[PDB]
Amino acid sequence: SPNMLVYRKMEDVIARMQDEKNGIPIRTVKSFLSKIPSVFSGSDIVQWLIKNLTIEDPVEALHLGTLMAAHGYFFPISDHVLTLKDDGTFYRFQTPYFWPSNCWEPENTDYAVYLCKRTMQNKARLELADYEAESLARLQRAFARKWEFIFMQAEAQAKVDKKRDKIERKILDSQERAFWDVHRPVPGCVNTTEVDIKKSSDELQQQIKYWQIQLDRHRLKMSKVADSLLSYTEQYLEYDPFLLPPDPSNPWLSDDTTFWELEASKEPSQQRVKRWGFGMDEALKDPVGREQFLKFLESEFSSENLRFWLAVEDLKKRPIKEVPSRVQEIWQEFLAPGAPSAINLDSKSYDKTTQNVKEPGRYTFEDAQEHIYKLMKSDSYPRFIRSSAYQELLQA
Amino acid sequence: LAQKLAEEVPMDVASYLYTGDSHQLKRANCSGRYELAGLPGKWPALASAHPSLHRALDTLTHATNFLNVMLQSNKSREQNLQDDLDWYQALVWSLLEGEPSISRAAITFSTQVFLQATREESRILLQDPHLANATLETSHFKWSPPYLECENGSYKPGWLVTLSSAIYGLLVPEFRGVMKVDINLQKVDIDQCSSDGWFSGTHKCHLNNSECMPIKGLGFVLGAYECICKAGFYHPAYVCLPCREGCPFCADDSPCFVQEDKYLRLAIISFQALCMLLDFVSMLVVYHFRKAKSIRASGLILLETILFGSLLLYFPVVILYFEPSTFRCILLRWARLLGFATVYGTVTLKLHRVLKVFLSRTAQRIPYMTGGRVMRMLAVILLVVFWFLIGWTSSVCQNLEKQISLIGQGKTSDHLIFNMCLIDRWDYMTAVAEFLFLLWGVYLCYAVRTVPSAFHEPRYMAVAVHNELIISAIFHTIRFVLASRLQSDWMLMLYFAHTHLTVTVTIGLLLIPKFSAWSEHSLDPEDIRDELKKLYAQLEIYKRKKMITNNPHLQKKRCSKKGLGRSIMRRITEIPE
Amino acid sequence: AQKLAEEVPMDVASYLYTGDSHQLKRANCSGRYELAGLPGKWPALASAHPSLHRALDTLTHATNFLNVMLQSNKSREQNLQDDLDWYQALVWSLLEGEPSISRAAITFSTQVFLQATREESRILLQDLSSSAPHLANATLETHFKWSPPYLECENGSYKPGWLVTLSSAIYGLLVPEFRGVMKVDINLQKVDIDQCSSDGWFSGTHKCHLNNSECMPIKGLGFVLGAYECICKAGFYHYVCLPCREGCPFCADDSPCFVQEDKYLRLAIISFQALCMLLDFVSMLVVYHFRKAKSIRASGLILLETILFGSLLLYFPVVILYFEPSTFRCILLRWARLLGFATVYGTVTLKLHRVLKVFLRVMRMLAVILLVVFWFLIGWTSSVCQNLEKQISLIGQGKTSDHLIFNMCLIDRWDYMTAVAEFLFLLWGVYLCYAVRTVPSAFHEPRYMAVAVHNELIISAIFHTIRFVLASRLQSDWMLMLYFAHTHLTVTVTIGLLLIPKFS
Amino acid sequence: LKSEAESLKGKLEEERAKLHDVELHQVAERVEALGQFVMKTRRTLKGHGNKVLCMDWCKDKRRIVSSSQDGKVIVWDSFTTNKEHAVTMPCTWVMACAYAPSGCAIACGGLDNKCSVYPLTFDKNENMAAKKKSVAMHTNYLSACSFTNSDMQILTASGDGTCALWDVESGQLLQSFHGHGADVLCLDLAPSETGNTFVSGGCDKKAMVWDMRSGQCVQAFETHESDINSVRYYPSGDAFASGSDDATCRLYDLRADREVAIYSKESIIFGASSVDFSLSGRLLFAGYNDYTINVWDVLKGSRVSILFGHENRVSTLRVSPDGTAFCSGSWDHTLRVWA
Repeated sequence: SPNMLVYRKMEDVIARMQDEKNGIPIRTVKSFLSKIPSVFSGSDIVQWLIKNLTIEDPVEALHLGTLMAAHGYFFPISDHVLTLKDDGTFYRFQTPYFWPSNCWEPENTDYAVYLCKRTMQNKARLELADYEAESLARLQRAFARKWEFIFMQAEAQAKVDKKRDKIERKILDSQERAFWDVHRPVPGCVNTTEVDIKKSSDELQQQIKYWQIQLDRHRLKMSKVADSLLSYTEQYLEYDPFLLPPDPSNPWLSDDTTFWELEASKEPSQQRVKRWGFGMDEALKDPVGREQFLKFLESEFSSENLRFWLAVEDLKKRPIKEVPSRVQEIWQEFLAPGAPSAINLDSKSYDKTTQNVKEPGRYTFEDAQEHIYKLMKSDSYPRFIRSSAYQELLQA
Repeated sequence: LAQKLAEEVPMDVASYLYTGDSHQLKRANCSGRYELAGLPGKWPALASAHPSLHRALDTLTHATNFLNVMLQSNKSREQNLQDDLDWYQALVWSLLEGEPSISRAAITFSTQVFLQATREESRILLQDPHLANATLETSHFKWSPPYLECENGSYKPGWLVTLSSAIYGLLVPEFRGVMKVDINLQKVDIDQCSSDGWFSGTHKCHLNNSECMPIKGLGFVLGAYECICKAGFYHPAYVCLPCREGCPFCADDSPCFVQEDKYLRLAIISFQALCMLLDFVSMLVVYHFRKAKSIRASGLILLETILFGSLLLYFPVVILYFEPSTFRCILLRWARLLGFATVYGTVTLKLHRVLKVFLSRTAQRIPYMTGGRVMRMLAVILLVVFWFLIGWTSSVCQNLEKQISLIGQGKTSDHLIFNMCLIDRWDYMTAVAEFLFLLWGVYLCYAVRTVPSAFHEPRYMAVAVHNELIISAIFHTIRFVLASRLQSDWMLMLYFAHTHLTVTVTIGLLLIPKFSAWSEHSLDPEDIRDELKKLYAQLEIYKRKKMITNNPHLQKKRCSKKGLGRSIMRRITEIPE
Repeated sequence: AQKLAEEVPMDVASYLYTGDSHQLKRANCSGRYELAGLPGKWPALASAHPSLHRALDTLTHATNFLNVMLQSNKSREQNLQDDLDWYQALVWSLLEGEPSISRAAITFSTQVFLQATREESRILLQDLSSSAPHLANATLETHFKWSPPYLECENGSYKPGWLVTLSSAIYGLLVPEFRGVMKVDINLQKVDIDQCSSDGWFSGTHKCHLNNSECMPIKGLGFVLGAYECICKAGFYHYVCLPCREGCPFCADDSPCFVQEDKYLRLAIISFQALCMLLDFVSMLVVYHFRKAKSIRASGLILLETILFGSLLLYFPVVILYFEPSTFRCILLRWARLLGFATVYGTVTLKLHRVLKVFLRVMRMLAVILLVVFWFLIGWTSSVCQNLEKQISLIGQGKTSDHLIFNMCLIDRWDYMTAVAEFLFLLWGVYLCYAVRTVPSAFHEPRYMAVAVHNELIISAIFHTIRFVLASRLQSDWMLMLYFAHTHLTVTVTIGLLLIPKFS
Repeated sequence: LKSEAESLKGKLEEERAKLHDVELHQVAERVEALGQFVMKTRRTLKGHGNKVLCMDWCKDKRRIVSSSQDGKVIVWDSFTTNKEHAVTMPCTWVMACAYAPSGCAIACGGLDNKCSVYPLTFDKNENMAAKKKSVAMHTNYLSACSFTNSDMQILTASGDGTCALWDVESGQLLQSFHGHGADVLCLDLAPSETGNTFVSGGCDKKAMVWDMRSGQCVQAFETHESDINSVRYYPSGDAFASGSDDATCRLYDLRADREVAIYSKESIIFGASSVDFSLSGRLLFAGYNDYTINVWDVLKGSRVSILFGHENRVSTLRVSPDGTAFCSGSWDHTLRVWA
């Protein structure tokens, strides 16, 4: 179960927190009104975080502390809503029987028990806040039968704990107050219990063959990948609109629209034209690049292979209703010998084509597309980038 | 005013001579001499009014006794030509050389042999009447009251006398002469408004609210006094103008008072009345709308209680429009505190019921708290507050009602008046109680913050609570700094605020919406044995509950018991593994 | 000075101090008195009866008369024909003018002179030197001549009357000179005098200076001493003016104005009170030792020590009201009363409430009512101190029953309704115990407490009654017995019912 | 015979020593290292109502296709974010979609065992699903498709462990592959138009490549630590790498037949749920489970970024073919267009 590991890590945290030799010291304050022992101030825990965790931002360490304290690992002695506030207020750890890691789950009758007990310990005031008084009103109206032993065991517990010493009753009641704060919190702050429903739950011959495919699994050195990754970063590094934007106009930040609108304009910018020059794949991604490359191929009387590859791609878009209607037709137009558009195949290519053409398939012309595609990538794109039209358009 | 009525027959520049100095009065005169108003004087010319009067009186009577023993002397050769003339002249001259009131005089006898002696400047102008006729008719100084001179026009003198006895010769003694002198009492200050004296009365000062003040100035004339009016402004004759109210010390008979609006207060009252009426009619509504969804969720009588109580809490602001007195501030505190508890208190306790029904219901629906329970934990509070009011109300009504203190009482802004009710430490403690009470309510509406409940009443209630606490703190703090800077208006603003605010609020919020070791081995074994003991204890309690949980069916109990036993034995055998 | 100046005239001190017939009816004088220093500083008719003014008036009249008459030109010295008759009639009218001008002479020589003295009704008169005529002292002067009081004697017994004289030297007539001397003498013996006057005839108030002193003198009789009565101002009177024994006027005696004490009684009273409070503390320690068998659980150690701290908080009022009433006393009294009251009886009744629920959260009921009582002390305390410590009413009062006085702490309507609190807060528990009537345990604890409650209701009601009824006619001893008695009764009782059984 | 088999294996070891004398990156360090990236979001899509679990570009270089787990397929325009289609699938867990070359049809299916295809165009304004014409159908849940460049023949993979080509209108099966024994999850065309081949690997921890001209399992490899969840060709048509829920991505040659270099980092621990290259062939992409993305250098082996965008987990990921950007699939209920 996932969150179990999370709670385990934070358990590591608090275990290092109340360390014998290091740790925060749980002090005993003396006041003009009273003498309160076994507390400490939130500035202490803030300092402890910053020391032993090296959390550079005070705010960051404070937010870590915030959610920790909203998972019941320490609470403010005079408040319902768990929030760590860096100041002189008094805190306390929680008990190993009342962590939240212990799969606990209170229920409505037990909330009624704690309500009767708190309301009946003191009888000097309605020692409570308006939300908890509201909850008790509902519990009354709906629990008409079962009240009595609730009251019974409540005052029983009151005697069984008051019989022990006066500071004991105080600390135990403080703890077993806060632990019900965290498991039924004030209307505002988020519950920290819930979870998402998603987590709501020959033999050696194939073995040996896996070993052999790992052998023939061609790999390259990490330095090679390093160069590839750095270089693919660099070639658009000057295009990153987060780090160093080529144009600081940001429709988000600087309330402009012109950047995208220039992007909509079919006329390519000089960034655009320099960016075409990296790879014809990116070109074909560009509609503008498709148009200009196709123009050159036409004016050079060489506008067929691109026509084919566009044909393959535009075929790979329609549903299964038209796959046969196109495959036979595209064969008869390009891959049927005797048609004007003469795609050119070798032995195994045309063999594969002839065998598959009976059956229209989502991966029909893979090897032929590879063949013509390596052809175009090897020949066309180079001369295009080398071409006068490319140079004249990249100049301005 | 017989005097002015008497001297209303003045002859020539009389008050110009009698109220004013008689210079032009004597420079403007055409008559005979010696106008004696003898006896018209207050009393007569037979009284005692002055030191120099009694000086001359002593001179008078001692001359008289001297004569009555001297003219009765022996060896009375009567050498009226040899040297007895030296004796007589030395006598009459030296007397005014000794006496101070020395204008003119005579001694005319034959015992006319007249030493008619008048101190011209320092030489007694000596030379040789009806008064003599009267002496012959009748011993005593025949003195008149104020008589003028004889300038051959009235007389160029003010007050003066005519005091005269006889040089009675001597088979007994007999009147044979007339010694006399006319001293001018024109140099004698006088008092119209006197108690006793020359025309001692009060001319035009009604002394019911006037006070004369006779004085000493120039001397013998009318106007020789000063009147005052008493406790009122002199209408200006000087005559009292008691202030607009009893604001004493009447400089100008003007007000001390910030007199205050009509077209504020009319609308205040009409408005507040309409809100009171809304409350009443809400009560009538729910009396008609006794069937619903939520009135059963929130009991009828609680709501009538609330609404009534707060209706009553609207009294502070019909109160003040009437004048402050004893009765006012007292009823204020009655109404306030009644309203306060019987609104916010019951609300808070409703919420307490919420909490308890919750647990009650979580454990065994058996109607833990009911609407029958609320009123009891209401009456407690109602009582307490009654005893308190009786305390305060007693202190007043038995000690400081009449004896020493009061409430109807005013202070001043800069120099102007304002009355009101007022405070002491009690209202302070009152406030602090309200504060704490709702504090408890707020803790309640703090913890109770999480229920699954129908209409979220908690929102509504709890916000009324918080609102009220705030508004009350502020109100009381202001009014309990501001004892001194508060006319009626500014206050009435403040009470209007507090009341419509919290009353309307905590009517509405509730009522209206109801139509809309950190280780692994150790901790591992620890949590493990914990769960284990929990299981085994659950099992033992299950064994006891076999008959104790008689609440349901047997086979159903049978199935439950069987499943529990099976899973428990499974967990045991797993713990053993 | 004045005192040493009294040893002046022997066989005259009766005529001086007594102003008596011992120096007059039988005492050989052979000489007239002389006030040339026996008067005041000189009074000179600046400290004057009017009669001085009358005398000087007639004097000056006659003086001007004879002066201007002798100033008549060509002074003839014609004493032959009738001028003697003029002078004789003149002196006759002269002495006839004054009813107390006893004798008077008039000499004119620019040795023989005219004289006359009042025999019975006529001027016994003769052309011979008599009355007064001091040509010798006039030559010594070479204004009028003041004179001295006298006595009717030159070589005889001083007869009735002391003679103060007025005298003058007849200025002659184009220059002046001494040409005569005329003088009379009037009885300066029926002449009221003033020892206590601000200024008068040598006024010395040497009988009542300060010691509750007032001089309420004998105003007008005549020239007599011992005529300045004094008053003893607000104290005792045994020539003795004395203070009171205390600030307590009407001291016809210098007796005391307070109650008789019974100190010896009070010592043992207080000792026994300490006895009970000792038992309180002691038993708290007893508790905190022997805390481990049945009583500990059924009856909270805490709640016991609550009650004992109550009793120890409580017993104070006694030790208070031995001491004197200051106002700061009374307030502690209210403090201790209500605090011990609530702090005990709250825990008591709450135990029963808890019992009643077992039939069918303690301190969060108790601290409430402790709160309310705190509040109350504060409120009332401030309302008396801040606003009645000074202004209007007095609390510590010196109240009198019949002859004596006594201090005490006084009351107010407040503590009436406070007592009523006691009534009701018990009556709750009474309902409680009554209907909870048959309810078990091995103790009859409920019977014990219910007994306490019936006890305290009736009896603490009575104590508050018999204090509030007649406090205004209490001594400061009968009261103390009251406090002692009722608090020992009810509260030692209400200790013992709880504590007694929990040993045996 | 056993000794001879092992000796042929030792000879393969010898030839592998001669070829790999210097390691890929041991020579790769020579190329100059690479600089900074600034990529981040440039769009967002907000239409789904669930997780999203598949996506694909057109050849028009601007549109969008992505299906969900609920039942609702979408057709966006990320350049415009304006829907021009919509469609509802009858079932759940639609786990794979695909776009026509010209733009005529899309195949979506999984867990219903039948892969429907709809005519993409603006032909019938009534529905994009109403013209559902069953074309393939296995007997189990269906993992993915690759219209293999004619627009009339689509691949598919289920839990059967066996794939095939299925015509468009007919349902007429054309050839079969049964070399497996588990659930396969991966499928991609070759870039070359030389020999129309393709790969399939899966739960068995292995990868195997079919030659469609026959149907015979010519090449076969196994190194993963768990189930695998996708793979893609090196875009020169010469090799292919991948990643899974080990979090340990690897790259494999065709000409040397050997692993070339490990792609892992201890930091990231979560599962790896897609990969795709950049038009240069320089970078590497992968969506993960810890919610990030992770671009890695293909030569020097370092990371270059982590671009945190997704609240949940990364489902699957692609590069637009023009070479200008990339999108992500994720558990966050929306998509982004990461430039």
